[PDB]
Amino acid sequence: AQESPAFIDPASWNTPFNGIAQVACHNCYEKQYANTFSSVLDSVRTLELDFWDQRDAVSGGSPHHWFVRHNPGTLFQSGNDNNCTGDGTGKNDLEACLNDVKNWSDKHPGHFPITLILDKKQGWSKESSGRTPKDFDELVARVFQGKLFTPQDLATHIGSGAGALQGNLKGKSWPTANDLQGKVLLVLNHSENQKLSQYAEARTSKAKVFISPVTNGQNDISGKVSGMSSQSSGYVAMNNMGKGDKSWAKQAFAYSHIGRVWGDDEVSFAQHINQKINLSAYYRFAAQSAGGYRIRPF
Ligand SMILES: [Ca+2]
Repeated sequence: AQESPAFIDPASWNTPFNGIAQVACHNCYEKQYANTFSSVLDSVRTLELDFWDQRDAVSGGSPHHWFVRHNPGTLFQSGNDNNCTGDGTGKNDLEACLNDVKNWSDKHPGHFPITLILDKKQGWSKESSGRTPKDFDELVARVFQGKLFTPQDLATHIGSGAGALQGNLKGKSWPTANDLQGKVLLVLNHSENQKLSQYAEARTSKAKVFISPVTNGQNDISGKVSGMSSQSSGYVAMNNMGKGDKSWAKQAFAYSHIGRVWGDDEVSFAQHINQKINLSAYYRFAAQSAGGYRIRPF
């Protein structure tokens, strides 16, 4: 039984995922934007977590653990400042926030696929510190288990190697929202494409997470991506654009890469749909809609 909340246009279900436009949150883990992280799923199906290795900028990390907060430092002695389960006791870490999504998914069989933007704020560790790309994949896999849909799954769907998604996606359809019912898609962002390139080089076709580089030219979609190796560029199936770079969403769309645009809150959802944006990130997500919908086909 496919879910039927009013904000989903039912035409979405038989549309390839790359042909669907969504209202997404921007930084909805912050208390100012929602009372609980779980509540965000009352309004949208694309969420975001900002995650840190250390308790402040320089200290306090532990293996196989990351903190969730906006700023390099917080007055909360826990190193967490967010609306996930544990908010009020300091136990509201990345794993807790991921578990909020997992638990919501278990309670809503047949849900529209959930996309989580994981906005990484520090560099990767080496093996001894327990926060490598492999450790990150192990965490997300432990939490979500078989809920995940990964780059290799997409590559199989389109008949490509995962390291040739970049160009082989052009002209192809992702699975439909119906095909993806009950699934979770994880996306890695960082201000520096080098950290995405480090992730992809480490994980290759085993990656649990889609990389989505900062995009401000054609080459960041289909060429040697700024800040990345050739190898890492080939795994790109998603692209991340700030407001000033949103014209590139039309080329993400052309390449069947999932484009996200953030920072463009004064522009309507309907306008963003005309601009071929898959994921339009809004701080005030519940206030956005087009003809009553927050998810609809282009
Ligand atoms: Ca963010």
